[PDB]
This record gives sequence, structure tokens and C-alpha cells, in this order.
Amino acid sequence: MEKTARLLDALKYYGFTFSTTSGITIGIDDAVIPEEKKQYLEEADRKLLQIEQAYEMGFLTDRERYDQILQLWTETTEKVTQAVFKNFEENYPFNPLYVMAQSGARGNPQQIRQLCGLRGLMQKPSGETFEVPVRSSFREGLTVLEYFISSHGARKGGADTALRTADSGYLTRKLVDVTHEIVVREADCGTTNYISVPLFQPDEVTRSLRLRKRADIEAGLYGRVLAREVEVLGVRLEEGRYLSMDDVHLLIKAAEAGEIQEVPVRSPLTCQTRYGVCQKCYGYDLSMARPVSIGEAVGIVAAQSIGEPGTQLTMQGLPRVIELF
Amino acid sequence: NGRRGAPVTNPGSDRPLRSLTDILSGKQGRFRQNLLGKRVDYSGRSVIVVGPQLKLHQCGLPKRMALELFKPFLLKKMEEKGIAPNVKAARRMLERQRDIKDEVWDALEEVIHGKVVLLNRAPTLHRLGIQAFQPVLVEGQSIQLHPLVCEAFNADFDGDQMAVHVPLSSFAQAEARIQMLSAHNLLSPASGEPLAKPSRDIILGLYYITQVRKEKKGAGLEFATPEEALAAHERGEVALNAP
Amino acid sequence: MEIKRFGRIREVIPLPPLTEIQVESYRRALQADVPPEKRENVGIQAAFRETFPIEELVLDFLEYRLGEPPFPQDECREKDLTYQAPLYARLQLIHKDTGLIKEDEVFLGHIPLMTEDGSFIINGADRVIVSQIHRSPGVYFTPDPARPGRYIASIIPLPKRGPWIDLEVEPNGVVSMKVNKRKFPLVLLLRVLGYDQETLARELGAYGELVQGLMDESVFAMRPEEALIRLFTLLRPGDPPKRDKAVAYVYGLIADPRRYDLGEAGRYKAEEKLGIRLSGRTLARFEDGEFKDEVFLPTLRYLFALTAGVPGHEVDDIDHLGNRRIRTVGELMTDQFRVGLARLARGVRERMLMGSEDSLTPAKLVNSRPLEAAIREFFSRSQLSQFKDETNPLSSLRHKRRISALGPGGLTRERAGFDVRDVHRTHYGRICPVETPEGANIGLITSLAAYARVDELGFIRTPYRRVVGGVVTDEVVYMTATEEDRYTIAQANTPLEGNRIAAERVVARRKGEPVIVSPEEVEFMDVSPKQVFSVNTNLIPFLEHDDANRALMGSNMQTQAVPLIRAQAPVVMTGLEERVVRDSLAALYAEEDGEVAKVDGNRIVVRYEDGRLVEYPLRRFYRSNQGTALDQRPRVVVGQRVRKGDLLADGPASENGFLALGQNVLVAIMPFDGYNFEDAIVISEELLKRDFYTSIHIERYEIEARDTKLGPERITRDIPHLSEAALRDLDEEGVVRIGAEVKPGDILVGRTSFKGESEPTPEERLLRSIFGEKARDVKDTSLRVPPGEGGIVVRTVRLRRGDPGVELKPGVREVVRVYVAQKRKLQVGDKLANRHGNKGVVAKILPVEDMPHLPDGTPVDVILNPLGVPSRMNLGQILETHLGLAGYFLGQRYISPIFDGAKEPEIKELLAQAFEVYFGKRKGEGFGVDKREVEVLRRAEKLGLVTPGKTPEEQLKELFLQGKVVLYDGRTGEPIEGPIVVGQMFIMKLYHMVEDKMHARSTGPYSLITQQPLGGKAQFGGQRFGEMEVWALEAYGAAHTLQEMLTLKSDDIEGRNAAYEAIIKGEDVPEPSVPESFRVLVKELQALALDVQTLDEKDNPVDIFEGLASK
Amino acid sequence: KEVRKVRIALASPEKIRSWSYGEVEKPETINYRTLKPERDGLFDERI
Amino acid sequence: AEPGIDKLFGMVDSKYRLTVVVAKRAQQLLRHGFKNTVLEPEERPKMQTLEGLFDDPNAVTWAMKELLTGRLVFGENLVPEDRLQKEMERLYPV
Amino acid sequence: SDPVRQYL
Amino acid sequence: VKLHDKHIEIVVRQMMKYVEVTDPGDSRLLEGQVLEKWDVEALNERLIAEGKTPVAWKPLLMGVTKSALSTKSWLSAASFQNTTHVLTEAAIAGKKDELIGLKENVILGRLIPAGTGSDFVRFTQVVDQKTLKAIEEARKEA
DNA sequence: TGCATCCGTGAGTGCAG
DNA sequence: TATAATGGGAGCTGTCACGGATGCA
Ligand SMILES: Nc1ccn([C@H]2C[C@H](O)[C@@H](COP(=O)(O)OP(=O)(O)OP(=O)(O)O)O2)c(=O)n1
Ligand SMILES: [Mg+2]
Ligand code: NA
Ligand SMILES: [Zn+2]
Repeated sequence: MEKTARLLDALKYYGFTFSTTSGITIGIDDAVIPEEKKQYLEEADRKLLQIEQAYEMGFLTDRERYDQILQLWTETTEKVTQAVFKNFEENYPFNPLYVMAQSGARGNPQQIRQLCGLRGLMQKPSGETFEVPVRSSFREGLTVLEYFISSHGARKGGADTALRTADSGYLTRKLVDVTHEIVVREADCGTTNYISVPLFQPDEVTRSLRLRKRADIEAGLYGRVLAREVEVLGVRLEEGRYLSMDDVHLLIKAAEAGEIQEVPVRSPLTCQTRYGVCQKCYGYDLSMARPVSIGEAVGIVAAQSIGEPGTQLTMQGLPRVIELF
Repeated sequence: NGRRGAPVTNPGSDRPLRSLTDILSGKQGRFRQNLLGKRVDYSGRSVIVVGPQLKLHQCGLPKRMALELFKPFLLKKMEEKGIAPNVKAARRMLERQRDIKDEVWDALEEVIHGKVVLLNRAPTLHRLGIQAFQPVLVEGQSIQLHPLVCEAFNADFDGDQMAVHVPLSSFAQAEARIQMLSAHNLLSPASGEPLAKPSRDIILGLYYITQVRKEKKGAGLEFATPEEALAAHERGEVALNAP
Repeated sequence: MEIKRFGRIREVIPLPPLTEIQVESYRRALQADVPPEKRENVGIQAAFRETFPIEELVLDFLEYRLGEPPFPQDECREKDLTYQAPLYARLQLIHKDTGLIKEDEVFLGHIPLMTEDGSFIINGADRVIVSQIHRSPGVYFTPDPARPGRYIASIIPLPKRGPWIDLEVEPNGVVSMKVNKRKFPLVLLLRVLGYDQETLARELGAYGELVQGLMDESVFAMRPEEALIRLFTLLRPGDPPKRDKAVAYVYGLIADPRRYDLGEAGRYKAEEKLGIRLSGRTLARFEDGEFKDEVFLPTLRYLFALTAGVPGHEVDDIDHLGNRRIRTVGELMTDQFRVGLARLARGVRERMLMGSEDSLTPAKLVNSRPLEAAIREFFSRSQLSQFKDETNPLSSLRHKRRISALGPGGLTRERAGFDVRDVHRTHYGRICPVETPEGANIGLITSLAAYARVDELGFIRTPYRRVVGGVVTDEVVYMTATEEDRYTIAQANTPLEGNRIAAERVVARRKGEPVIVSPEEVEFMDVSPKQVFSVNTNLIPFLEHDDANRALMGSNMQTQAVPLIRAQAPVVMTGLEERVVRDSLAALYAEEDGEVAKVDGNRIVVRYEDGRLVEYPLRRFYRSNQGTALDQRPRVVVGQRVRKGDLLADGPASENGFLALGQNVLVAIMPFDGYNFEDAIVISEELLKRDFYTSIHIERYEIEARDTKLGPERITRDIPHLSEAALRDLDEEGVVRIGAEVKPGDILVGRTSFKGESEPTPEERLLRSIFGEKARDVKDTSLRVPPGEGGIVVRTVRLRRGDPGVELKPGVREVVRVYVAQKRKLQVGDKLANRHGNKGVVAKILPVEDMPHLPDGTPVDVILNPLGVPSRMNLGQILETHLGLAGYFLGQRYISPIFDGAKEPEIKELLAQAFEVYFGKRKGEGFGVDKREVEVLRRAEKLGLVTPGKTPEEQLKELFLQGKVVLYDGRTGEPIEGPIVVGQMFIMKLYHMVEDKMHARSTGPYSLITQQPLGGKAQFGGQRFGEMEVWALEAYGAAHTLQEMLTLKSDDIEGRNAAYEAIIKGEDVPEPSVPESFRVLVKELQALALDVQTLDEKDNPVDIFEGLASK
Repeated sequence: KEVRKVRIALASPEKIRSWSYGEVEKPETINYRTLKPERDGLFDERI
Repeated sequence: AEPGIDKLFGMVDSKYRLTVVVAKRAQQLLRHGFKNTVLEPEERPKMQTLEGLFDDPNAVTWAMKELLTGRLVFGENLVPEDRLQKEMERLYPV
Repeated sequence: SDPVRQYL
Repeated sequence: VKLHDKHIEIVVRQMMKYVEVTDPGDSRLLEGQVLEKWDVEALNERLIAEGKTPVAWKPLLMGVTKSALSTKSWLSAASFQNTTHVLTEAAIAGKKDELIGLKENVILGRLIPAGTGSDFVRFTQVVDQKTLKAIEEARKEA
């Protein structure tokens, strides 16, 4: 910590002086409307009346039409979104929007697309989408009517962040109540029961096993404690050992190789500590990437860890979480 | 009241009277409003403001706030040097502003040495709406937040405010510095990832200087000898970074 | 300077009078300007006509009158009175048996009056009555959420003027009915109306589906007045069903146009709905002995034909703006009036049948008080009577045009779901879709569209030009939502030759869906784009380049614009900046043509052509509701020749008649070393120098001196134990001298109260025994100044009693008020904002030698940070700078109409023309290109901003038109590696300043029952450390820091006192005992007969009251 | 001694009486003239 | 960060046991006038006043540095409590 | 259910 | 939202805390009675001890809301939700809150049983060697 | 016995108020 | 303290979702 503290101010000092001198700015001219645009805008109306004509000659219904009217416009948006980044990376790799969204300093492709590309399909109060999209950009400028249509979207979205917030809160609170007495009360409960964390997902795409996504495996493994030995790729991971981040990455490899399918871990799903949990069944105190210290209020940490994200969970969304808890 | 039948209303209003159970229960009841968390002495609030000059473990506490939040300590120190004879006269000095003499503040700076305060920001969603800082006194009214800790707090500078609480006991200090100081809490307790990390300007800065130009002039000629490629370049026909 | 316009849209009509919804409304309820004979039965009148006449003796209503107010508008503002008129009403008593005639005009109280601008004065504070939105009276059908094929019908009157009723056709064939949630077969009711089996099939006769199911002759075997008693049993389980009591209960619910009123609206809506004329606003009639139905069968007709499939039977959209409607201020108060009147009528008839049935007049049969009180109520504790928002003049105007869904009559917050808040199709051009608050009230409180008006029925309607053939008429008509839906309506800006639709594709709406249609098919055309948005929203230049969610912040944030002492209108305007200063009725204009006689910081007198010599006095330095100096300044000079409607003084936040919400500043958009971080803002010290973003503020500090059961409180200059230095600014009496400087600690008004039965105790009687002064009998209760407040005493008001004109609340001798002022420079912490939603706190004020600056020596004023723009998506502030660049060097301001403004070419044109001034000035004044401008140009070329191989002038030209310039860091002279966006921005100082919000307490007040610290800056609060903060400490495991919070810092009275003694003694704080609030928890469970008990580990009790509650 | 548990249970009529320091006999608060507590009412000091 | 923290957490079996050892030692000092310190004058934490450098007052900074030396003993059930709260009021008075 | 109508 | 599985488990584990009886063997329990999985496992040992029959039980899954309300500590439950229903049933049964958890001790205001307050660490002593040997030598001879 | 149906209970933080 | 007088009066309305206890083919 002590050094990472000094490391951190360091990256703070230089990163900050640099931003200023290097001379990043934003002028209207910096939302570059890729010329690929009207190729894609024109290519659309033709394929639109190419389905206003498999209905104009009554070929198939309105409930079929609207459906393919916005399967078109969605994969149109995708095209010109790409065109906005190809046009950036190949020709202005240092233009400020590109730079900002790219490093992770601000923006993401979808907003940026509305500065340069087109705004997209908008929502109708009900929940259905207007088949008429707003073709304008924000650089280009919206027609009054375009602007209005676009408003049902945001109002319905504000309302949402307001009712939602009240349930996250309420939810968070139930979570604290049902776990507050959980503390890391003892060192080992001697429990001889554990859990298999599957590295493989019983698919139905191939309904074979597909390896599980890295971060989701990190999620079930980082900072655990083995409850049996493991021997994979000439390495010996012992009973008792706290999987360090690298311990994890090695186990994925060995799984990619076929030597392992599910790590046996000491989880709190099974500590026999009364009114708390042992150190072993817990694992690392993630705030310190090291074994948890007896007396951490891990229940409260849990509750906080799970509540704090729901705000911030857009549908199902947070509902489905509440349906489960 | 109101549990069964109509509720007991004073005359000329429709406000149910507040019965014994109504006191005990509800978000406004005795439990959730006075037992699971009270108001507190030694605490302040103010508008925050980025201070990029701070070290990770620091913050900008305006000095008018400082005085009050430490007022006892400042009365005792004010004696041990002698900007007043006894503590009671010491207090009457600071009660009108004029009467504050310069070496009052020098006196304060002794007071708060070493000890930290707490910053709290609006929704304490997780263990980190509260973190510990050594205050550095400043003029002006605003609190100075360190930029790296803005993320945990979800604190921008659209005019957010923050709470200050002074720990008191030698225990409440030793808790704040060891366990709750910012510089010690750098990894998230939820994912174990880092949480004091670079964000907006800080990475914008380091990106810009570690990126690399990719020039389009030379278009990738095939020159068999350096000595002429250079020549080509001092000819102006091939840009410096073209591959 | 020149004011270049853009915009091709010739707007036909202008904005209508922007407070008409407040003023037109109240006046159409008072009629205090109509000869009573000529009045008409709406508003204050209609209420009289409704409650009168009173019945057995009888007392009938002749006419009312209204007298002018006993004190003029300003006199009530000072003396904390109400601006109200006396209400007289002439009556005539007449005896139900003999022919008695007496006639007095009895006095009913005071009705408060509305000022010129739309406000009210109520105990001397201006207030606004927010019109309320509610579902409107009428009859509706909406499908049953359970049975996908059966449909509830509902019948709804005005609020509290009748019951709701549903006609859900049950799963047992025969149709139901709900009243006070009491269901029963509809049939029983039709009977009571004199209905016959046959004349049902004679009217239904089509849907043997249920027409034949509706009929069940366990009912038909009865005459009309037979089921009349049948059903009185169904709704009164217990009351004796006498044929005098049942005709009274039904009637008093369904045919009594005295507690059942459909709207005047409700009539027409149910009329056109069921296509039947309607005698009166009432479901049933009593006429010729029995009941004659009016509304039940028509409603029953619709519902049936719908549940089969008939045409022309659509469910209704209760969120349509034809089925919602506005209870304007006048209607809202006559409601409260119609409830005071009805209470007075419980008070006459009571004294009409007890006390003497012949020696009686109107004068003494009427107790005015039930009326006086319901009026005092409406204006002093309604949800809809809000403290006025006179921060700046826009705030007062935006307020008057607010629309709450909430309040008495509408929605409880919990009752508010989604459909209420959504932007509805029919909002288009009636309610703004932007202007609404973020937070829990989102979509309930909204704003009136700018061209929109409320018709006499309470619906909002918006204007439209009529197109015939394809030519567009100058004849405008305002439609309700409902009729709009009948037409195809072209877009504001569909392009025209002269007045013919010049395109072949026209952009039009048909019932709010967008349709592409030929000019043959086009019936109406929007008047303007200004007609779709709030006033405030119409103040946002370049709105069409601004994502909606920040347009909204730039909209609201304006009403928070503190008025600045050097305020200026925005260099880039939208065209409303002038009307707003007008209808805001805060600036001051010319009544007729004339010449100007005198002029002065205090008054402006003008000779007119009429010879009249008007003398407009100047509201100079008046304290607004929100503390913001409401200051009127003069804009003419002696003898100036003034045509009509010209200006004579600028109101606050108005410059030569334009809404000056803030200042125009030279802004650079570039990270600056961390002081930009997360919307923070860096400013040039050169701003405080020229007094930019400075504002004047005032706080009232009031004190009373009252008669006591221990003596009188005394306003004296004679305060015990206080040094003359500590009084050197107080007059003989104990008032600070007007013009002093007062700071925290300073006495503003000395005062003395008498000490108690703790008159000096022994400890104290001795300390004085040594000092030669004996115990003094009075006490210093002087009004000091609060921590972090102060300024320059500008006035004082001293009201005793025993002086003329004055009489205060009982037992109070004298009340002294001292108004204090401050000149508020901008300082580090205050909030700045622009009209696009860029908001941030001043985080740093560099001295001018550090500001980025242009080659020609000029330093910027504001360094905003570009990281604000991308994720925020509000590009307008980008354009607003570029066109601000041009303006800065041409010396021009611009008017860019919303959605019809200056576009990119038109503006890059203006930048060229500026470049000439900025650089051509140069290469002649003896200087060429600069060595750093090349190094930057070198870079610009790698970027792609400039065409390589062109004269530097050519390239700098090219950068300019991209709104970018070379910038030298003032800390080095070296140039910014890049070319920066630099321009001219409109940026307001918001109301939220560090000065008003820094606060801290060591220890202070506590609460009576809890002994936990009080809360709030003004009480000298403590900070609430909540459940969520406790969790925080819990997760850290700071047991001792948390415990501290829960004992010595809050309410552990023992260890709290013990601690503060420990600090001032230099000792560590002591381990704590039980919080006092827990004791309250014990005692409060005893009072509920529960025996809570602290116990030690060996199970024997433990007294946490140290024996003080055992015997 | 030191608290270690907290028991909650019904108060018998005789127990309610155990706690009490006097039957509040009158529905009176405090004397409209001396602003002091009427005896035998809700604020009486002998109770 | 706190100077030397990373090694502090190394000594104790659980971070919270450091916190109380620090806070306890750090109050042993506040009451005794520091006479019992196990430092030497040049290791003495020192703050800088407007007049001149002086002994650091913050008994907690002391206690932490104090702990790094290794000159202190920590652990459960090592003394009678009353035989320390006097033998230390003996070796160094109040 | 309603304490007046009862006494009535 | 990267978030460690162990947190969600901690909670879920509390949803699973409880069990329904399905034959009381030789005990005072009753078919249908609910109780903590802990407390049944507890006495099913005292019953495999006195060698009599064991309680037949059955796993119970409760949502979080109902699981907080069913906690032992009535001080925790009354301070959460459904305050009377909690409060009465407790007083009838003359429940005693053991003060085992956090809320409990927060309402009383005592040092919570976590962090610096865990019994594992709160009784720790610290003595300077210049005082650990000063008291060890007078106390080596009576 | 299974399943309507009613009644009672909840519905985020702090700050200004 | 004495003609006679003998059953009230306002409801309020647009949320929601879950869990438990009661009524009914
Ligand atoms: N009822 C409220 C209102 C505000 N907030 C807090 C939460 C956030 O701290 C901030 C809301 O986030 P914002 O929308 O203001 O903007 P962000 O800075 O969080 O995201 P971005 O950087 O894109 O603007 O205010 C909250 O928790 N609850
Ligand atoms: Mg913020
Ligand atoms: Na932000
Ligand atoms: Zn275990």
C-alpha cells in the first residue's frame, strides 16, 4: 500500500499536467460525420419501401412489417457506428472524442454515435419503438418533432431512476438486516465440506461444455481457499492455499488443457462457525488481497457490496434480483 | 391510535394524533431515527472542490470549520501557550470574529497535528462513503477532495457537499488512521479490484503521451539500405513514422 | 452594438400574455370590476348561488360587493399583513310562515387580492398559487385488467362534489354498480328511475348477449318507490328505511346539484361522449314527484355496445390532454370558497331553529368565521400556495406557470406511477417536455407551453395556422388536444414561397404519429417551434444540439440565476430575452409618448403629451423572498424623447431590457492541471477585479420583546457585563447604527430578560460576594449575529405598541427588525452554470499571469474542461462559444431562434470576418507569424485540422473557422501543444454559494425528548449520522469510532459532559455509559405495558436508571 | 455489574402498579395562571 | 499512506489487533507524559511550530513508530491489569 | 362497526 | 458489475438458516414447528447423546425479509419491520435478546462485536520491555 | 381440500424545510 | 332549575406487491 499510495499520486501528478499542455479541446468540427453515412442512409429507404412493398402489395402484415422495419434500422445504426470509428482510427486517431472514449476517459461508442452519426430509434411512451428514427445527429441538429419524440424516452427514463432507486435502497436494507450479525468469528471451523466451482458451463448452443467466461470464474475463485489438493500442469496447489489472482489464471489454463473441470473451494455456504464464519471459508479480505482478518464484519460488507450497484441496473433488471433475494 | 377504527384527531385538523406505537415504529420511529443512528456533535458540512495538489491521504478543511470541530482542543492548547489565561476566557475570544488574533490559528495547527477527520458523502452506499484524511487547513469555505477518491464516493463537483466528523478518543483516531484512511483502502471489498485508480483527466493525460503516431506518407516503401531511407526522408517524400 | 438575427420562420402571432393563467383566472372568479347585475354565474358568484337560499324561515342571497384594500400593496409587505379586500354580501331574511322582510348587508371578512404580475401577499410575503392538473370530470370506459373482453365504465365528478361509480359487467351476466365501494345489481337502480322492463329492450334491444341478462324480475315485481326503499337497505346497514329518509339519501348523492356537481367541463365531455344534451351538471333529477334519469342509461348504452364490438365505441386514454385538465388558481380558491360558504350554512340553520324564530336579521344570523377561516387556510397551508420564487425575475414568471399533479384533489406521491409522469403525445405544444424537476416529482410538476392557453373549461390549447389548398392563412385557431387529433398538421418549418407550401414532401403529424404527406393533404401548420417548450427552455440557444437530459438542467438552472450587479444579456440570445423582462413586470416602461422631466437613483418623472406628469418611483434595493436584492436602476436621461412602450429603468437581471441572467465571458475549453476535474471550474482572478459575478444579498434579523410572568423584556443599550467596544455601534436604545459593519458575535439589538428561580444560587452568590458587584437581576439576551453571516446594516424597523398604526400579537411589547447587506464577490465554492447544463463549482482562481491567453496578450476568464461534453452530449454550448468567438471580435451579439437559428456555414462565415480583425490588425502593426504558432501548426497538421503547404495565415484562418486558436500557457510562455477552442459564453452565478452552506458545530442545542443534537444550519445543528453511515463504520470495524458517535457525540448526557470536560482539561475522553435515547425506549415500552429489562450474565436485573425510578 | 442481555415480557397489573409513583386522577396539565402543574394531574411533582 | 503500515499488518494476526495495541499503547503514553517511551531522543516524532521544532503531540503517531522498533510486547493474558496500572505509575509518575 | 350508529 | 460470489453466498446462507420439523422423535418440538437449522442440529446431539430418537427435519428456504424478522434477537427484528407483530410475540414469550449481533448492540450503544471490538482482539496487552522486566522481578520472590 | 379474497404492511441517503 | 322539545353525518376516490388468515364449490 505505502508505495502504491506514492505510485498513485505520481500517476496523478503527471497525468494532470500532461492533459493541459497536450491541448485537448472540443469544437463542433470534431464530431466528424463520416461520409459513409448517406451511403447507409440511402441504402435504407430503398430497403424500407422494399418492405413497404411486400405490404403495399399486401404480401405480409403490419405486425410483420413494423417488425422488419426496425430489424433494418437497428443494424443500420450498428453500421454507421462502426463507420464513425473506422473514420476516426484510420484518419484522425487523435481527435478528442475518439481519444476520450478510447482511453476510457469519457464517452462510449453509443453516445459518441449520437454526436457524429445519427440519434437512432426512439422510444414511444408505451414501451414500443417509433419505426421512424431520428436521422439527425447532435452536430447536425434535430427537427423540433425529432426532439419531441426523443423526449418520451428520457422522461420515462428519469421516472425510472426515481422509482428504482427506492428499491435498491429498500433492498440493500433488507440485506443488511439479514446479515449484520455475520462476523469472521473464528479461525477454522474444521468443516470438511466445501463446494465445486464449475469452470465449465453446460451449454445448449452445442449443449457441450463451453469454458466459462474469465471474469465469472475469477468471480467464484479469486481469494478462495482450496479444501482438497489440486495438481494441474505440473503445479501443486495445496489444501489450505489462498488462490491469488495468478493462482486463478493458472487454473483456467489447466482447464483449457483438460486437467480440471471444477475447483474444490472453502465457501461460507458451508462454514459451521456459529453466528459468523471462519477465516478459511471466507478467504481474502479483497480490500487487501490477502487473508481476511478475524473480526471483519463480512455480512455488512456483503450487503453493501450487493446493494450499492443497483441504481444502475436497467431492465429483467433489479426486479429479477429482488425476485430471487 | 388508528390501528382499529377511525383515528383520534385533534379538532380543526385531520392529523392523526401520535400514539405510543406510532412513536416506536416506522422510518420516523424511535428505532430507525434515534437508536440505529442519531445526530452528532463535532461535525460539519460544506461544498466540496477538487484539490489535485493533495496527497492521497489528505483533504482541504477550511479553517473556520476547523476551529469549531476542534474547539475544545483549541481552548486547551490556547492555554498551554497562553493566548488566554484560562479556558473560559479562551472561549470568549473566539465568540466574536474580530476578537480572533492571528496566533489563534498557529495554535490550532498544533492541535490537529497527526490526527485525521472523516469525510462522508451523500449516499453512503458502501464501506467507502466514509474515509479518513489528515486535514490541511485552508482559507475559503470549501472542502478539498482528493481526486483519486472521488470514485468511491461517486463525488463530482457539480456542487456536491460532504460531511466532516472529528474522531475523539485515542481509540477513534487509531481506528481512523489504520483502518479507514484512504491510502490503506485501495482495493474494492466487493470485487477485489483497485478503486483508487486513474480516471478522467489522469488517464487522458497518460494516453496522449503514450500513444504513437501512425503516418500515411511513405505508405510502406521497400528501401534496401538505411543510408537512403534517411535520404528519402530528408528528401521530404517519406514521413518520419510511416511504416 | 449590432444585433444580427437569423431565422426564416415568420411567426404569425406573438407569445400571449405570459401571466394570463394567473391573472385572467382570478379575475374571472372575483368580477370585482363588473356591475353585479351584469355578473355571470361563475366563480365567487356561482358559490353564492349554490349554497343559497338556506331553508327551514328562509334566507336568500341578493348580491355581493368588494371594497378596495385598507392598505396598499407595499404597506402589507412591510407590516406583515395581507393584501385583501373586504367582502360584503347583501341578504334578505323572509319568514316561511308570515312574510317577514329584513335586509342587511353583512360583512364576511377579507378576500385576498392578486397583484399586477400574478402573485399574492399573505401576512406580507409574496406567494404563488400553482395551477393543479387532475383527471377531468366526465364519463369514461377503460378495459378491465382482469377479463380481457369486459370493460369497466366509470363516472367521475369534480373533486369532493359527488362519488365515483363503476359499471363493471360481472361474470354473472347482469351488470353491477359500485358506490362508496358498495357493489349491487344495476337493475335495482334503473327501477327507482321509473324504468319498465320493456323500455329497456326498447332502448337496448340489440345485445341479447346481456341486454337480456341485465333483466332480473326479483326486481321488476316492484313499483318505482318500492325499490327506492329496497336499496337504502343496501347502502345503510342499520338506518330505518323511511320514504322520507331514502329519497333524501339517494338525492343527496345523485340528483342534488349541491353535493353532486360534474364539472361545467364534465357536462360537455359526457355530453359529446354519449352524444346527448344535459340539462344540468347532475346525474339524476327530481321533477314531478319522482326521479327522472339523465346520465345512467346513455352510459349503460355505450358500455353494452362496446362489450359486443359496435363502431364508435373506443376506450379512453385518461392521460390524453383532452381527458386531463387544469384547476387554475381562481377555480382552486372558489373551491375553498364553496366550502367556507357551506360551513356558514351549517351555522345559520342552526340558529334558524334555536333561539328566537321572529326577532332575527341577516346581520346576527351569520357568523362570518367559517368563511374567513377556509380562505385563510387555502392561502396559508395549501400544497398549492407556495412561497414565491423571486430569486430573479424569470423565477417568479416560471413559477406562476407551474403545473402540479399533486395536492388536495389530485395525487398523493404514492398514488403517482408512470402514466401520470410520461410525456404524452398530446403534451405537444401544451406542456413542456423538458421543464420538470429531476428527483421524485419528475413528471408531476411541469410547465405551461409558451404559446399555450387554458380555455374556459380548464383544458390546455395551442395555436395552429390553417392551410387551405396549400397556401397558409394568417388565421390562427387554438385547439384542444381532442380536436387536434382530427387533422394532418404540418411542421413549424415546412418551407414556403410567399405563403404557399413549397415542398412536395411535408413533415406532418396525424394524431401525434409523424406522417410524410403531400401539400394537398395538409390542414394546419405549427405556429413556431417556440410553441413546444417552456419559456425557460425557449431561453436555450442552439437547443436542437442539446441532449434532452441536460436541456432540462439548463432550463431549471436559470430560475436559480442570482442577479448580478453588472449583469448582461447573453451574447447569443433566442428572442424571448425581451418579452420575459416585459411580462415579468419587473423592468419599468413608458405608458404613452412624452418627454422625460427628471431622472434620479430614486425616481423617474415624465411629462406626457397628455400634459399629465406621472412620477414612477423606483423600487431600489428591495429584499426578495430568497434574499436576492431586487434592484431597479434608471436607463434614460433628462429630456429624453420617449415613444410609447420604450424603457425607463432596468429591473434586476435585465440589461437595457433583456434577461441578463449572468455574464458573458472569454472561455477556454481545455483540461487545466486538475482544477477541471469532474466539472470543477477554474476562473481568472481578473473576474473579481472588474466585479464580474458579484451580487448583493440580504437577511432579515427579527427580535421581539414580550411581557413576561417575570417582568418585561427590554430593548436597551444597557446589557450587563458588556464592554463599550462591544457596543460602539449601538444607538441609545440598543439598535446598531444604520451603516455599521457587523460580523459574527456582534450584537445587533441588545435585550434584557429577567432571570428565574435559579436567581443566583449559592455557588454564584458567593463569587459576586468577592467582586463588589452583587447579582444583577436582568440578563443579556441580545440578538447577536449567526456564525458565518454579516455585513452592513442598511435599515432598521422598530415597531412598539403604544405607537400609532401598530398593534402586535398579544403580550409582545416591541419588535425590532434589522436588515443587513453584503456585496458577494465570487469565491471558491460557488456554483456556476450555463444554459446547456454545464454546471460546476469554482475550484480555483488563478491570477491573470497564469491564465491561458491569446498571442495578442489577452487572458481567458474561464477554463472549462472538455471531459464535460462527450458523455453529457450537450453540444449547444460548443456552438454557442464559436459564434461567441466571432461576436467577440466583430463586436456583435446574435439572436439565434430555437430550432430555426444560425447553422454551421452561416457562422463559419462570421468567424472568417473575425479572423480578419484578429490577425490582419497584426501583420500590419509590424509583426508576422510567431515562432510558437508554427510549432502548433506543425501539430495541427499531424492532426488534420489544416491543409499542409499553405501560408500560416491560411492555416490559422483554417483553425479559426474550426473555432480554435493558439493559446500560450502563462506559466511558461510555451504554447499549448494544440489549438484550443476559445470563445464567448453565457454563464450564470447560481444561488448555491459556499457562504450559505459552510457549517460546523463542536456542541450545541439538543432535543427535548431524545437529548440528541438539533439539526440544520440555523439551529446550529449536528450532522445526522444515519443507519447507512453506521453501516459504513460497521463494515470498517471502527467499534470505538461508532460507539463514540452513538454516545459521547450524541446523547450520552453523562459521558458527553464528561468528554468536553476531558478535552478542555487535556485528558483522553472517558468510556461511555448508556445513551439517553435508549432509556426513552425503555420507558416508552412500559407506557405500552411491556417490561423491558437489562440483565447481567447471571440473569439478575441491572438498573440503567441508577435507582432513580425505584422506591 | 455489566449489562449482557435484554429481556422483554408482560407487565402484570400489580407490576404496572409496582412502577407507579401515583394515580393520575385529573385530566389537567398545568395551571393557567402560575403555569405550574396542577396536583393529581398529568405533570404533578409529588408523583 | 501511514509510514510503515505494510509491515505493521505483518506483525499482528488480524488488522484490528494492531489497532487496539496501537490505541492502548497510545493512551499509556497520554496519561504518563511519555516518560515510559521506549524511544531515544533522535527517533522522537517531532512537529514543526512557527517558533521551532518540538515533540510530536499525537500520541498515536508515537505509538505506531514506537511499535516498529520491536521494543514493545503485545499479546493476550500477559499481566495482572492492576499490577500494570500502578508499576507504570511507579516507574513514571503522573 | 361505527360507534355512534351502534348507540343509535 | 464484477462482484465476488462469496458475498451473495453469505446472504443466501442466511436465507437457508431455518428448518421445519417433521417428526419430533423424543423432543418437545411439534410437527410443523420451525426453527434454526443450528438449534435442531444442536439438540439432535443431546438426543443422540441420551440415545433417544432424533427430530426429523426438512430444509426451509426463506426470503431475506422473512429471515431477518425470524432472527433470535427481538431487538434486531423490532428495529427492522413489522415492529408490533415482532414486539408482542417477543413479550408473550419473554424472549431475551442475547446481544449477539450488531444492531442489537448499536441500539444499546455498546462496543459492537466486530473490528476493534471482536473478543479475539479487544483483550490484547502491550508493555515496553523497560516495564515488562520491571514488574517481573519484584514478583519472582514472595 | 384447493383456491378466491381481504387486510395490513412495506415502499433509499443526507441537506435545505 | 319547569310551554315543548326524544336515532348522525361525512364519506373521497388515479399505487403496489407480498404474505398471511378467512370464506366457499
Ligand atoms: N435522489 C438522488 C440524487 C442524487 N444522487 C447522487 C447520486 C450521484 O452521486 C449523483 C447522480 O449522478 P449524476 O446523474 O448526477 O452524474 P454522474 O457524475 O454520477 O455520472 P456522469 O459522470 O455521466 O454525469 O447524485 C443519489 O444518490 N440520489
Ligand atoms: Mg454530483
Ligand atoms: Na458527472
Ligand atoms: Zn466453515
